[PDB]
Amino acid sequence: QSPSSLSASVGDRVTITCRASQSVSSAVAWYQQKPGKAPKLLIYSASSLYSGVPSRFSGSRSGTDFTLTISSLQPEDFATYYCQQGWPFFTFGQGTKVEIKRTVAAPSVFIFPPSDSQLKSGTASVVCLLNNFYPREAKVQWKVDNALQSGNSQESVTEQDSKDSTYSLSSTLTLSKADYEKHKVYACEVTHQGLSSPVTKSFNRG
Amino acid sequence: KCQPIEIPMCKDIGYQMTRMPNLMGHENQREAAIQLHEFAPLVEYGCHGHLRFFLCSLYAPMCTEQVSTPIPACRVMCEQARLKCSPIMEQFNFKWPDSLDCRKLPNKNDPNYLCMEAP
Amino acid sequence: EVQLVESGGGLVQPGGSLRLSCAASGFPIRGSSIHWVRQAPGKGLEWVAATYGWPGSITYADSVKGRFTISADTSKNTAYLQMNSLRAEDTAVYYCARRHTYPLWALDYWGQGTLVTVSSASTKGPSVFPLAPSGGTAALGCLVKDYFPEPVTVSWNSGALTSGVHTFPAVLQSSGLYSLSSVVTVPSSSLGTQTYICNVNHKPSNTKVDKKVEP
Repeated sequence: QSPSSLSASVGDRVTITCRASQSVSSAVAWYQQKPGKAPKLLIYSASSLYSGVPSRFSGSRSGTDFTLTISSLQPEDFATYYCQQGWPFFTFGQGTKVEIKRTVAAPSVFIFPPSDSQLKSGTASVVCLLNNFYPREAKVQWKVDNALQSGNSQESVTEQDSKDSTYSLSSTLTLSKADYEKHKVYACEVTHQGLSSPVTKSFNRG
Repeated sequence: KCQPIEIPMCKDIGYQMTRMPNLMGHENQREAAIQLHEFAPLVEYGCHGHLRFFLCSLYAPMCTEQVSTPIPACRVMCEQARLKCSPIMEQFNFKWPDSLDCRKLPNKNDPNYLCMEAP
Repeated sequence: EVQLVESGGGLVQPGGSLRLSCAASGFPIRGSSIHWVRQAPGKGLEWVAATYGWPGSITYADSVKGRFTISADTSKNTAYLQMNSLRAEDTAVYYCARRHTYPLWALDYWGQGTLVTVSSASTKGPSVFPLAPSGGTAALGCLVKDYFPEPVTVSWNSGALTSGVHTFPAVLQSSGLYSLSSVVTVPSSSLGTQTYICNVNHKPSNTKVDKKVEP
């Protein structure tokens, strides 16, 4: 399915488990994948370090379990990790995405009314931007004239930034031009651990 | 004369040289390696830890020049390899070819043929 | 030395067919083990099909068995994955990879992947709208709305603006069309002086748009 998440700091010791059955061989490989790149081989035959892989990586099998251990987690190590079975299954396990622990940071919140270009096209899109926050968990809630919305908006989150370890989120509320001109107040309400109270960015149509 | 082992799956196997033809009929090591690749899934599955050495004993038999016969692994080694690897082959069903039938290999301390054991 | 390059990706409607190409250089395809591994967006790796080298031993995953078929042609030194009766679930980036045998038994070399999109949507150009500026810092961006299929690329000031840029992952709407945002934070003191243009490129529909973002 979707990859499991694990939050860790530099220098932490991490052991990832790949549960199988004891009817599987030890020809298990471990791969590391970063966003937008192909996986890279780390460990083969459950325990053998591939060439050019740092010594802090380690593999072992114990019964039905194969494990990957990173003895001292380094900044280049934050990525997603997959185990693969040998012949004849060749099946990959669920990936484990290791993300970096950081101090709490509140988002900067911005709202963007529809352009006049788009309104002549017949639709209206309002965009709420949440910039450079931590942790990832944020709630962006649209209110149109104080009516909470659902089913007419979509969210997107960037990967953890390589320099400040924060996340950014964009939310787009989209209405017909007809419906858009039926209402006055457009607001996104942001609730986040770094915010002492929910923050509302708003504008009035016109 | 002998030749250095060139079959990739028989490198670091315990001995340094081999002679063609092997015990499978192949007349060079290239053609030997290609037909050895049929058993590569079983080497990788590890149903017996000595299967690679046993297979290399036939596909790349040891050569030293003094000994005038290609030397295979002992009967003792093959039986355990076909016993412990039979369950998984039963699943896929392709059974140990009579090319590899264990009763052709000499017993250890057999009156007419010499054998090897694994490091 | 070893290198694999994928081709043949693109858009297909449900029930349609596609054939991917895996061009090998640095090693012979014949007698070699090639695996196909796909990744649906935001999901994990899924092994799909594999050869162990010889014509036999061709294996498939249950999710694709019956529908996908492996081939090769040694003259071109490329392997093939014929995909038939495609469903939207098969939407993924498709990797081909060489499985080093003894002593690795691992996929040591992968291609960069090729994107396969199975959908009833049709190729459509994006509309690019400005997100107009209005913390000592101003935010602005471009809304790239209702295109299909992936991907699009966004740059700022023809690549001269990179600091503070967030291009967000595309979202797939209930319509079946894609939409994304690209934003950048700049000093508010530079708003009436500095020009900000987002450059949008949608290769599947031959769409190039440069949009100026002004207050």
